[PDB]
Amino acid sequence: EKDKIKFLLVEGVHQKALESLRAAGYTNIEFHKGALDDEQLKESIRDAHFIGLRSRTHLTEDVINAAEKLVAIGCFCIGTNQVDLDAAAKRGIPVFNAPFSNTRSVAELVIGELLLLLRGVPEANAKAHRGVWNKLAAGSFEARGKKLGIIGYGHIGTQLGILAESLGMYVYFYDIENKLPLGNATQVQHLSDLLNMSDVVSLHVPENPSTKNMMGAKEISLMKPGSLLINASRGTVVDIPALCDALASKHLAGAAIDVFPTEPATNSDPFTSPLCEFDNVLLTPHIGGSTQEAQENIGLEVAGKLIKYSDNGSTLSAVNFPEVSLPLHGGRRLMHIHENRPGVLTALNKIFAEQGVNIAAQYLQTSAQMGYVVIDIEADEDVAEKALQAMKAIPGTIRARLLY
Amino acid sequence: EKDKIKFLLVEGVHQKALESLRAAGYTNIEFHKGALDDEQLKESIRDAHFIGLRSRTHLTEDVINAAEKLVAIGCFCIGTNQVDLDAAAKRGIPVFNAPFSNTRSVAELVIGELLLLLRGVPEANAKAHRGVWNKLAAGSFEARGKKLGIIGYGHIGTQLGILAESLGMYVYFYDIENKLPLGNATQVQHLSDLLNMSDVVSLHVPENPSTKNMMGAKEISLMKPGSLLINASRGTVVDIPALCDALASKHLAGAAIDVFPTEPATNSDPFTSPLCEFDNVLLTPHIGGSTQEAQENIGLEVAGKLIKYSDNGSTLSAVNFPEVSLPLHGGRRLMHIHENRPGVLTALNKIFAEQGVNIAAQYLQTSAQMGYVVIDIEADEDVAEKALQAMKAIPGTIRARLLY
Amino acid sequence: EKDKIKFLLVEGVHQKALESLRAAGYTNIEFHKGALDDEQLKESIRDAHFIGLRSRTHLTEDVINAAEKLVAIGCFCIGTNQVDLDAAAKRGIPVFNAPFSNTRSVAELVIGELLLLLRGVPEANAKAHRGVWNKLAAGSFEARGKKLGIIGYGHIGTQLGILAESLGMYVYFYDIENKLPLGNATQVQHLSDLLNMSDVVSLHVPENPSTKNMMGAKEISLMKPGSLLINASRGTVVDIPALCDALASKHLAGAAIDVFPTEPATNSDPFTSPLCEFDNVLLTPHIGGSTQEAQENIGLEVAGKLIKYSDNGSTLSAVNFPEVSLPLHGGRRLMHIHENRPGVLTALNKIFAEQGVNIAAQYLQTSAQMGYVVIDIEADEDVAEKALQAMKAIPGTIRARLLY
Amino acid sequence: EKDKIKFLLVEGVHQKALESLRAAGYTNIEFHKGALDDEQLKESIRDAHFIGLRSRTHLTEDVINAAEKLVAIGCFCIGTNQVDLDAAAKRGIPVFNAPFSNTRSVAELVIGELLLLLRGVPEANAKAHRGVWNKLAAGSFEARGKKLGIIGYGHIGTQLGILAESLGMYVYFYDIENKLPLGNATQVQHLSDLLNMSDVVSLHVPENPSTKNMMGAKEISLMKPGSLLINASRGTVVDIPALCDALASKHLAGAAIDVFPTEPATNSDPFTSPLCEFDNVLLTPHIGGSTQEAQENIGLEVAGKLIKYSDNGSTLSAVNFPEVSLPLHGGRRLMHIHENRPGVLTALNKIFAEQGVNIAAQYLQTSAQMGYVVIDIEADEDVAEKALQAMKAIPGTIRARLLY
Ligand SMILES: NC(=O)c1ccc[n+]([C@@H]2O[C@H](COP(=O)([O-])OP(=O)(O)OC[C@H]3O[C@@H](n4cnc5c(N)ncnc54)[C@H](O)[C@@H]3O)[C@@H](O)[C@H]2O)c1
Ligand SMILES: NC(=O)c1ccc[n+]([C@@H]2O[C@H](COP(=O)([O-])OP(=O)(O)OC[C@H]3O[C@@H](n4cnc5c(N)ncnc54)[C@H](O)[C@@H]3O)[C@@H](O)[C@H]2O)c1
Ligand SMILES: NC(=O)c1ccc[n+]([C@@H]2O[C@H](COP(=O)([O-])OP(=O)(O)OC[C@H]3O[C@@H](n4cnc5c(N)ncnc54)[C@H](O)[C@@H]3O)[C@@H](O)[C@H]2O)c1
Ligand SMILES: NC(=O)c1ccc[n+]([C@@H]2O[C@H](COP(=O)([O-])OP(=O)(O)OC[C@H]3O[C@@H](n4cnc5c(N)ncnc54)[C@H](O)[C@@H]3O)[C@@H](O)[C@H]2O)c1
Repeated sequence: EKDKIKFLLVEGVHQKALESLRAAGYTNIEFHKGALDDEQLKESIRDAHFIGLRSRTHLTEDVINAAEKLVAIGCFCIGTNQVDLDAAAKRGIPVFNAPFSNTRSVAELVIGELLLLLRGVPEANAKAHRGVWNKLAAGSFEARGKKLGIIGYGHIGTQLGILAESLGMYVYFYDIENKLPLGNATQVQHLSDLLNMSDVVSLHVPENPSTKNMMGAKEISLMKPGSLLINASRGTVVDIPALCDALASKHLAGAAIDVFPTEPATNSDPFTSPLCEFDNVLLTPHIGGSTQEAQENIGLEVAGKLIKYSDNGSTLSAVNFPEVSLPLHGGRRLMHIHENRPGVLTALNKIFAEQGVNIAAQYLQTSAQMGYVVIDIEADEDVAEKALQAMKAIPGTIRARLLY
Repeated sequence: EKDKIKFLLVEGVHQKALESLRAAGYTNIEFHKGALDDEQLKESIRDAHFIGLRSRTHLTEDVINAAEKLVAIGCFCIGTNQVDLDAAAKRGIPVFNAPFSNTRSVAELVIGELLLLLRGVPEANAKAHRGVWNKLAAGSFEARGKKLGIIGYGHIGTQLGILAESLGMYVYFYDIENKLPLGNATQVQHLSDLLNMSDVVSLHVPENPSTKNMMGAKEISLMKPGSLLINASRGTVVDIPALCDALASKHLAGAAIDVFPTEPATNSDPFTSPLCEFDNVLLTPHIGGSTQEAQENIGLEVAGKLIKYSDNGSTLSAVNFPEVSLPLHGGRRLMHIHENRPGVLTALNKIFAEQGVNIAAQYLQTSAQMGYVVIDIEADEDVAEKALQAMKAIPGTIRARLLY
Repeated sequence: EKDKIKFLLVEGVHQKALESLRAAGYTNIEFHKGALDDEQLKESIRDAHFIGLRSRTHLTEDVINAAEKLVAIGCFCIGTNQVDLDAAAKRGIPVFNAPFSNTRSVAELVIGELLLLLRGVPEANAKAHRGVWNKLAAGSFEARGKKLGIIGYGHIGTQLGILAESLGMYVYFYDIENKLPLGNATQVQHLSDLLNMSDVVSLHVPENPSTKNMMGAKEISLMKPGSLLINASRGTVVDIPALCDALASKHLAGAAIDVFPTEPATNSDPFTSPLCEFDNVLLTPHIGGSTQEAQENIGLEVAGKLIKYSDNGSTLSAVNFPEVSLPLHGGRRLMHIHENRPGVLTALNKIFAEQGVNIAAQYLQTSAQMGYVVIDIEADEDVAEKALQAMKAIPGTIRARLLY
Repeated sequence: EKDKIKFLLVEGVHQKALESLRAAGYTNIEFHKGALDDEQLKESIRDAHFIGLRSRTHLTEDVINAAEKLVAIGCFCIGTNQVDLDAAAKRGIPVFNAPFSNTRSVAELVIGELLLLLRGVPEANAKAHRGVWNKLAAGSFEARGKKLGIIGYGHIGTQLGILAESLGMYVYFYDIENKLPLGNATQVQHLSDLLNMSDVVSLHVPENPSTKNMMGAKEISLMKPGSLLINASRGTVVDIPALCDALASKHLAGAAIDVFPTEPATNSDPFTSPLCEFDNVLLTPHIGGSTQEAQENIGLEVAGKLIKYSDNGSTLSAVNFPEVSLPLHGGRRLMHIHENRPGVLTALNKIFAEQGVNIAAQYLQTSAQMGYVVIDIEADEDVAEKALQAMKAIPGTIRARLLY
């Protein structure tokens, strides 16, 4: 609602987001197919109420300190570190993102790559292009009947497991946590067991200390001879050098790598990797999530999070903020962001008590140094307007707002 | 089961065939991982009873006539034009093959190929291997929800369709013979409709003057712009120079070709084609049938056809012989190939009648000008052997054999 | 987890509930395989904190008022009318139940019942047990290809339909609320269409003045002659005298009834009905929900709802209480039931403010005239206990409790 | 074809058979909804060419000796001993039947019965009718998750296994021969293993010496406590007395028996069995195959066998005759039934040889004392007529005919 509230979408955000916003009434949108030049980024953001960015723009302290009307930040991507999170929190600005927004894509990528990798297609094709005809049946196999090994049975591991069974494979998995096997997937106790019996292994694990170079010389040496390895999760999980030695020594028949340890910051930067020596290797520029339909639902999701926040104070899934949401029912909803310390809430509640106003529902969640609270009151437009002015005066206040 | 019934196997027939011959008590096996030149082929095939060959060996009337102990020919492939059928039938030598022995392989290939072509993976991998990062995710799409146009709803079309459906795609087919759609397939009335409607077009039609250059420059046009073309049928179906123009003009996003008009005689031959210049085009050396599983099955199929003929004159799936098979029950089995003229059978039966030998079963099937008959008689080895001799001396007798 | 927090369980609640209470450190359990009469119920429920009851125990205001230590009520069934909801809410006592805990059971029952009814098995078994052989196979039919008319496409309808589809039947449904058909289900516009079209008619609609005597003598008529009727919903939906006329007139081939208008108070009571005379009618004692698996799950569900409230005041699925739940993180949790009048919350918060006690989280949800709030405070047992005392002395305080 | 050829359908043969016949041109049909009185049976059969019966009429020697124009006998049922098989063979009359003609029915019966048996429905219903209300959950279970045990994995065992998996069960099986498990059925090595782990056991074994009282005291005592046994195969496989003791001692929760050791010869005869004392037992009058759709395809099948025989000499599946069939192609087909002895065939072939006629194809199969042979000749209507007259004169001839 309100044609007065400005939204600044940047970096070629999907059209579906612009439609969502507009359906909500938010029609003051400033679009930009690319990242803005620092000088105009500030010129655009200062008067902006909401900023929708991707991953190229870096919203740092003095940039955030440049936007005086900023209410919320929407990250149209999973990555969320191109922004001063706590500098935003400190100003009462929640950051939203789209985490599990592109799983079908990553799974479609892996199924496809394993089919052809198992067929020697990347090499035969590399050669065909170079003028050599290399027709061999020698070590080509059908996917049907093979055992897939998933490490990290989360959002993607599941999908891949489902699709794979359609192609006639036997999926097994390994997770640090016990999971509920979908379809006929079979959880394996020790990694070694997995590694020992899997024809093609795929990693769908998160980035953190325990997964750092998870797959190294030892683990790879455990994989049955002639197996394939597909890494489309995080570029820090596989020991590349160790991976080159197995490839070089024919321990592995081939592999697919979509994420590397250090990736070029732009398409204008040169890619470089030992993996370039191998024809039996599919090197991809960190895509897999990069599909038109993914961008499509990423847009819908995060424009949605921004809308809900705008309309009813919901901070669920917020990256740098305490999480609250309240089942809307009844007129008059206000919100308060403040310093987490004694007596703030009491003074907040007093305003209504002393006005004989009834509080219908109230939710308060607190972080380290800040507290957020959504309040519902059985009152009229005027009384609401009143209490608001008062709310703002409570020592500790950072932000207060009347949602409806 | 015989110690001196020589088996000549060339062109590296799968180990499972070798294995099954021995199981049938057939030991004398002269194996050859590769092809054998005419001069050498002759010395080998001379005292050979059976020969298993593939797409490269050429059994010309000359060679067939040089084969003295040649009883049956076995083609471990779906193609059979490499041997002079007529020059073989005339000598009472039937030829067997593996009719539809590798459909799942071509099906798996195309599924995997389209998935990656839709995603721009062939071109990305090309540049990445040349130190080029290319994250242009604009043209990347997901298979789910797309339309697969299958031209030729045959053994492979119906298979490709089923898998395509599992990935969430929509299948439409155009066939010359109105057929029963399996799954949610929809038969299209015209090529124009399908071409103008499909996202991915795959050909699976037979080779013949009707399909020669089917996909001409006009058909390529009728295709939805930005679409993909995949051809894993026969090299004569697509007009390649037209194909190349379409690619350079961007009317098509990519393609995957496995069968070419002119193909290399062997792997040591130079492969040349204009398609080599396009990175967004998957070129493969007529594989897609070349799969261990398919080879194993072909090996198991054709060898079994050889035994069954050797042990009990069954010529069921023969492509040049009359098809006869008789239930194996009772002692003494003989067979007789001969010219299809009146009187030969009466004179054959008479041999036993005047000897007061009771005939238990008899099956005679006749070719255009040939006749094949197999008889079960209630007698013993002596009468049998003696009766064999007589049969060989009948007007128009091409062959006679004591199966047991 | 407490040694003297008495749990009163009656009417034979499944062993899995007993098992889960103990797991939650709850030992004091007074179990009863059967029901307890009012006089005896009172002596037991007096010093009891929690009570788990089923369809037979009647918690009337009188009993509720006799319950002194009663903190929460748990209905191990889908029905909840056996307890005075209002007399419970007024005392800050919420009631839980198992909303949709046995749909697969009713689904399995009807599948099995129709299969046999279609085949004349109920009548045949009747006569056979009376020394009568009855091979009249004329009216026997196969389920495959038949039409199943589902009146009430709800939780059970959608389940019954899925199974029906697996047997090869055709499903059609008539609902009051236009809904999304799962599987190949077809929504019918009118009852007349469905009734006149279906082979087997099954009811799965809720009880209310709208469904009372739905299947009147007229509807029974609109049914295809020779059809079958199956009712495993509620006893008021079908006009039984009409039903009986239809059966005797042969307009209907058979029926299966599980729920009756008037049902026996207990198993020692006489069951009477006109349907008893028909052999082609399957009569069952309101079973179809009575399945070990369903009982196990209900036992596991409701007990868990009791723990969660006991250990952390969550009242999520309560049917009489405001629904509040707060993420369990941090020390000191209290809760407070009270009248929904202005000022009570401010006075509650003040207690901590003036004490310089920092409130970490707070959720207040309000009922029509009641209010429930649960608070997390950063203090210790002393302040907590001392703070509890104060809260109990607030104007309109119904209850207060120190959860941890 | 030929309105001159008479068909006598008896015992209420399905209308679908009458349609089939008529579509073939055979329009001379004498129908009878019931078994004929011996006197008129002979009056009807004497001039009849084909007889279609079920299982009530007994075609004995003097009855067969009464039909002078009888060509073939069609048994519209699986049972085939109400006919003098070898007395028919001796006269050159083949007998056909419909063996695997009613499997879906038997499977639908078993699924249905096991669902309800597992629920205690047969008893609860038996009681409901007698006026007692016995609502218990005590030992009622859902089919979902249970293990089914099939003994005899043939035509029915397979179907049942498939349907059962749809209901969510785990099917295991035991066969005297190694079979190929459909879906996810699991073959078990020893009966004991099966018996030990199966909740409900179903027998789909054939009648013969090794299956006589197959399931006795020992086998039953091996079944896990509280299991169910369903026998819908042959009444000689289960030791009834032993079955009564397990039921009586609660070793088994219930059972379903459709076939007994001695069954009443007509519905007017009293059924008597110890199994009548148990409510937890479903007694059925040997139905399961007795469904309208079964009768429907039985009719289509056997009227089809009679037609093919009539039209082209095919005796495949013939019960009392040597089996022959010849791929029709080319005009002029004749047939010959004779004494199996030397020189008959030679003399048969001479007729054509001496007339300069070419024999296109010939199939001869022989039994103990008789031989059947189908012949194809490249000749004209007249020459055919000629040879026929001659064929009839060959000593040993029993029957000869010109098919077309
Ligand atoms: N290549 C791409 O463009 C791309 C796109 C999207 C996501 N991803 C990556 O895929 C990975 C998985 O993504 P998701 O969304 O399915 O995440 P997820 O968090 O849902 O699942 C991760 C799984 O890993 C399991 N786990 C954690 N550590 C493990 C270990 N040490 N050993 C075994 N199991 C382990 C977890 O228990 C969990 O089930 C993430 O790293 C994500 O960044 C890559
Ligand atoms: N690339 C490989 O290694 C490889 C392997 C196996 C088979 N093949 C090819 O696969 C092709 C199809 O094989 P299959 O066994 O599925 O074929 P098939 O012979 O079973 O069916 C082919 C279908 O094409 C249809 N058709 C014929 N002419 C057509 C036309 N002009 N337009 C549209 N439809 C037409 C036919 O009606 C038939 O339904 C074969 O012709 C062969 O070229 C190639
Ligand atoms: N026999 C048993 O032991 C037993 C066990 C469980 C539930 N029940 C019964 O099952 C019934 C259905 O249960 P459920 O959970 O599937 O129901 P539900 O409440 O999930 O859905 C019932 C459906 O009936 C539809 N409807 C309402 N009035 C209708 C009308 N007048 N005409 C047509 N459709 C109408 C509603 O729109 C709804 O879709 C319950 O009402 C209850 O009576 C009985
Ligand atoms: N109740 C009815 O009205 C009715 C109707 C039709 C058929 N039947 C009966 O069902 C039975 C099976 O019928 P089908 O048509 O599936 O037959 P089938 O012959 O196809 O299968 C029988 C199976 O039993 C297996 N087998 C044989 N002896 C066995 C043993 N000793 N132990 C383990 N396995 C054994 C066989 O190998 C075979 O797979 C037959 O007796 C048939 O008469 C009953």
